[PDB]
Amino acid sequence: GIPPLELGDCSIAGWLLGNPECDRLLSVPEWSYIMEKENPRDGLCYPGSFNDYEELKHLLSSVKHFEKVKILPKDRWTQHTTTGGSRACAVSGNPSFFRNMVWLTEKGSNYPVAKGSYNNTSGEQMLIIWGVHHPNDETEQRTLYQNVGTYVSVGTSTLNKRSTPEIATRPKVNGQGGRMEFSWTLLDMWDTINFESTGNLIAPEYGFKISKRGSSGIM
Ligand SMILES: *[C@@H]1O[C@H](CO)[C@@H](O)[C@H](O)[C@H]1NC(C)=O
Repeated sequence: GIPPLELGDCSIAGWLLGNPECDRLLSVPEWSYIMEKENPRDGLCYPGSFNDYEELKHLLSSVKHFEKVKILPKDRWTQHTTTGGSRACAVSGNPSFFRNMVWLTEKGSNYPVAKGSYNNTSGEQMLIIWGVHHPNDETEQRTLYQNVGTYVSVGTSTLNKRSTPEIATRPKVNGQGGRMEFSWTLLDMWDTINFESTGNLIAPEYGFKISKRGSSGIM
């Protein structure tokens, strides 16, 4: 009291993305510090990578509480399918997905340009994560996103990242040759994040407003 946040089997990635095995951590109160195991099992259910992961762990050492803000409600994506799930993130024998993320896919045999924006009027700096899906092959690319030749652009006043998916056969991990590469940014108060993609975007539905700052950290 104030108690630590013990992640148990969950990694910081699993917690923030909302790996379904980490559902116990969907809403957490203020903590004194964060306790993570040396090699947590529950991280990226759909396999992949997380850019600047150590730097995110260092930022979390100075955060003592988050408030999840619904920055991009799933219903806003009216021209895309948002129900996308995988057996890699299965819940009760059914395909599912990261709780805080949205897999945008083709709807009615079309993937029109996906655009979304959020103005940080939350009252504090906000951590936002998004992903890029790197399929296993061109057949997978066309099935999910209609065509080969796509991009994912994310921008703020301090960020300009415009990614191209890498289509490549890979050894199966968690039943998948595809990979999802996640990145993060800190959106300043009153700044706007803009998302634009012609395919392969794993959009956040939530952002994490930094509600309490303080020293102690991550064990
Ligand atoms: C974001 O919201 C703040 C509200 O205080 C406003 O000052 C600013 O104009 C907004 N950004 C845009 C792009 O409208």
